[PDB]
Amino acid sequence: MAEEEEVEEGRSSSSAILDLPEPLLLHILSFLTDVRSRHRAALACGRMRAAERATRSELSLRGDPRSPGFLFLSHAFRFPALEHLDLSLVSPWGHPLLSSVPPCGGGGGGAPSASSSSGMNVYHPEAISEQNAFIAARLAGCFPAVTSLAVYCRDPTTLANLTPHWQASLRRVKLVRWHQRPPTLPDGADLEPLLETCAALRELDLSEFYCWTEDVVRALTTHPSATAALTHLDLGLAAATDGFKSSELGPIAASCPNLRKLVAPCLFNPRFSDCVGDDALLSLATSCPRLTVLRLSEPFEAAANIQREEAAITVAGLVAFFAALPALEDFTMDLQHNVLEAAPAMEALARRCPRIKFLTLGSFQGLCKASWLHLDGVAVCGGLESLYMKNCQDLTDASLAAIGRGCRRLAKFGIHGCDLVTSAGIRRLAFTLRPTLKEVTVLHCRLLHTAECLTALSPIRDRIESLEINCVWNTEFDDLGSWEMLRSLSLWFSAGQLLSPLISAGLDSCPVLEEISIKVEGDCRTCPRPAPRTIFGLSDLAGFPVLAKMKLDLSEAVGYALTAPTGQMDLSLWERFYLHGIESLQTLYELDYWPPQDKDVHHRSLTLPAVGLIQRCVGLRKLFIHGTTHEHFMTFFLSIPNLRDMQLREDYYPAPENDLMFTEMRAESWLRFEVQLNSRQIDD
Amino acid sequence: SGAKLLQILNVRVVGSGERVVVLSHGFGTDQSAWSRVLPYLTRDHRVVLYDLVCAGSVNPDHFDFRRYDNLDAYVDDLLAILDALRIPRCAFVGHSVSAMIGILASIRRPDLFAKLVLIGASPRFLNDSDYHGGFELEEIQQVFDAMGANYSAWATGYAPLAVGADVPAAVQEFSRTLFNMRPDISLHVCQTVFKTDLRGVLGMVRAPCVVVQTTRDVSVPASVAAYLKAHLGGRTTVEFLQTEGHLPHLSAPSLLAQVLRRALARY
Amino acid sequence: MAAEAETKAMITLRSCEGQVFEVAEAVAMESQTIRHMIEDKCADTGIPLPNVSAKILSKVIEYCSKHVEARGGAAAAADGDAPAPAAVEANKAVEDELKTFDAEFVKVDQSTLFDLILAANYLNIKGLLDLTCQTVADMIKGKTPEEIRKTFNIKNDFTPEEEEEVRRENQWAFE
Repeated sequence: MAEEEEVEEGRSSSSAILDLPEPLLLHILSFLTDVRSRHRAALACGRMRAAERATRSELSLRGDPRSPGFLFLSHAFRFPALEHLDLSLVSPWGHPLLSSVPPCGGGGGGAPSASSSSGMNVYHPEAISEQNAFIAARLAGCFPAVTSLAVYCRDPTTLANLTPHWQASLRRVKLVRWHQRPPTLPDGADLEPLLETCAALRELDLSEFYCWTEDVVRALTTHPSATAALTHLDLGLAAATDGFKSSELGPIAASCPNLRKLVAPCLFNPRFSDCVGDDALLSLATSCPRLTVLRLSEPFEAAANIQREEAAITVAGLVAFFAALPALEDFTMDLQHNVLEAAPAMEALARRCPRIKFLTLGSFQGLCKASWLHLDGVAVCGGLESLYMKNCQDLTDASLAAIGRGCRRLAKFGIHGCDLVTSAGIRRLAFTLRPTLKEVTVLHCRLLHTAECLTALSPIRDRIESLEINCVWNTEFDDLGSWEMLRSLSLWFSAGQLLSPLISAGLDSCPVLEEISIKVEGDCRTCPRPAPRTIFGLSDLAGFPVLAKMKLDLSEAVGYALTAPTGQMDLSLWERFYLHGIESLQTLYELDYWPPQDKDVHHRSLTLPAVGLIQRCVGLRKLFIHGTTHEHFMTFFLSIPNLRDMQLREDYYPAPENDLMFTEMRAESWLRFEVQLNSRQIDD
Repeated sequence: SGAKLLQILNVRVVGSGERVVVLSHGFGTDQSAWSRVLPYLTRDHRVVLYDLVCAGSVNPDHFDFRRYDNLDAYVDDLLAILDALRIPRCAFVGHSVSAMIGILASIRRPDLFAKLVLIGASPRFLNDSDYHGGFELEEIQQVFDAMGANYSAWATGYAPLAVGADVPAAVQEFSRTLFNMRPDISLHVCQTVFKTDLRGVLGMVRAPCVVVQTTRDVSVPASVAAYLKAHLGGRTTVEFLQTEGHLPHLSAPSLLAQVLRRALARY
Repeated sequence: MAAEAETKAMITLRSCEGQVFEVAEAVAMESQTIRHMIEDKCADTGIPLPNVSAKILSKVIEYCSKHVEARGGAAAAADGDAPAPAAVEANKAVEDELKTFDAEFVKVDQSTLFDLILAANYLNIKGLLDLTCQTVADMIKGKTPEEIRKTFNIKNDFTPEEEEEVRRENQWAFE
């Protein structure tokens, strides 16, 4: 009797990670970057849900903020520690957000014949401002600590609505507009609300925000209080500009003594008197002596056949500019005109800017010659780690050896338009920089074909991590090692070129290859029609095991989108040709696609063969299409089990206007289809 | 109702001028086929554009097969739209089957259609005794078979034949609009159109008529323009464009815009 | 003159249960909490560790000594000059060795790994903390909350109406 003393092992062991003090968990999950795993863990438990909510710094809201579903989110949707807020991808894409400008609904130029009583939408500005304020208040409540903000701005009324809630903390702002600038806006008025409200601004970005340079000059030079305090600036303007002129840049420099980073395409064409000459260069240098990152470019069009003309910049001006700015570390100066004999300029750069680390030059001739007993030009800048070249028509293998001996700290190397470079010099540079060289870029080198270049990179093939190449196929089996560190690859293809030879050229085994981008360039209409069974060779890339991210840009591939004359090939068949074999990518997790553009159609429209080709990639989690399509193609993709992040990004200037006139995708169809997609039960 | 049909058929009001003009597109097309020529009349006329129920732009769910087996329901949609727009009087410019639609409407409502401008008009397509519609029953049935067996292949083989002139942009636009069509709806409405014979009702058309005939039309023999000018009851005139094809609104906008602005000066 | 052997200063460690560990001060140097008390000169008699047991203390000593050894063996740069290509290769190997040492170092049971997490915090050993802190993050990586619940032996605490609601609210997680 009793005979009962042997049941004392039932104590539930607690997960001691929960027993940790909470700041420790906050510290641990401060390291977690991938939002997927973040929110997976947040769904594991409520305490972890709170931890993940408190550990978030950046966020891009997906869906319609105007939708009451986002508006009526509970107090749990709270992000006090959210710093970076991205509102440029909210639904619908490409639309004015919180815009106070009334919709142009039936406003054709003409006096309305006032004999008609049916359904006129009477505009109510009071209500409009009401929802604008309420949505802004909700956004501030969810995201109170926003200091770096990205937003799509069709009109500055969006900015006027958004600024008061974060004006005290907002230090960096990113503006987005691929649509045309509103012609009725006063010059500089797009930027005035920020120059008036956000006193904390320290970085400004307008690389892709389409606008005129004159707007910039007006807004900036007339707001010296704000311009004296900015630290970072970008002026790409969607690269839809011919480039800033000297007269524009000058007063800008005057109003801004405190800049540190600049990116700006500029008018460097010497045939314009208002081109950027050495005088403007030194005026900028004097005006902003503290500069650290400078990326300056000459906008150009493809019709500019071999720009043999010289630029408006002299080597003496380059030397003086280097002297006037000792604080530089990142530099980009890309020109289509040639600057001759800039090696003494490079010497002055090295001497006056010992902190130089990143260098990018275009069409600069005679930078390194190795023509003397000493290293020359860039070969002396031993502190360089980054080096990209464009249109160096006179760069030699001896120049490569001199650079490698000097720039022993060079980690990333790049040449473009360097016709005199052979595989011997490439192999020598790879061997010399083998411990340090990790990235190499070769584009449109005439002698450097794919197989020779891949063979010449054997010394660093075990160490190379990212690669960019334009593919040129020519008309013992030594064990070429797998690309053990190569995780990223960039590919450039002529129209009609085949991807299949790439695996044979030396790129067969890339066990760590995670992401790849393929760019296809050329006029498909002039290209002969390939055989009906010809494919690009996407299936040939399945040999890469961790291949997850894809970026196939065919927007530059221009063809008769829907019907070619007899003997030629339409972009429907072209999409079938290029996208064939994509389903072979088992781990394909992310795809970025650019629909090919037809000149006759403002739209890069997707054809059904592409729909069928993509729909069968079950592993695709993320799909970003840079164009438009039919509404009837949309329901197919609900069959793909796993996709959520799908947005038609007409992010190419000019963004076409979507106003109830096109058979292509509509906004209401877009919202209801997002409801359809988020209605599917998804994997966890 | 007319008001919801405005949204359904994408009815939009643009332009200015006391002169009201109604544009109706043709087979495998929509109201944007008039975009290349839309500005030319916006100055002088208040322009009305709408989408037929068969266009892929309209929800294919809205296509009533059984009511839309005759041009009568399409005329009904046009008339409901115009009544919803309180238009008591207007001119009509029709393309392809839209010309038959306008013929039937002016027969039904002569008070509304002041003048008619016809681009590629045909009251009947099947050749008859003393009648060359340009097509035989075997050809039409072969077209049906080619489209049903492969709408893609038929449309690719058809669109350059329809556009005619070597203008890849217009052929591309027509290919887009044609491919946006739904195959079952398309077979239905093509059966609707080829079977339509308005030769007995042209004389009832009271309104002055403007026939636009091209140099070479794959579906419209020049004798069809002669028949139209002969049988239409209204004062009928034929304008000949120095271009070939069936859709000049996409291929030669200049010539057709000239003809239209000449016609729409007074009516 | 007899060669004076450099005597690595020994800091006496007294674990929670009373066990003593003799380590170099450079090992005791890493732990900031231990580091701070060293300069407080209260380490002459040994420091108490009432929250650290002998096993966790020994493994922490192992980790800290290994990382100090890696620091010492790393080819130090010659006064402002970038290391020679040979020197870069030597240091790259030590990191790879130390990182490899780290991966199996946290290849312990959850409780010990959980215990590894606590001690590095109490000892303010960030390297050990981060290695153990991210170790849990990887073993949570790639999992749904359910098998996560079993993996930590967590009972799922969400009512079906709550867990349904929260799953759909967070649909942008898995996708």
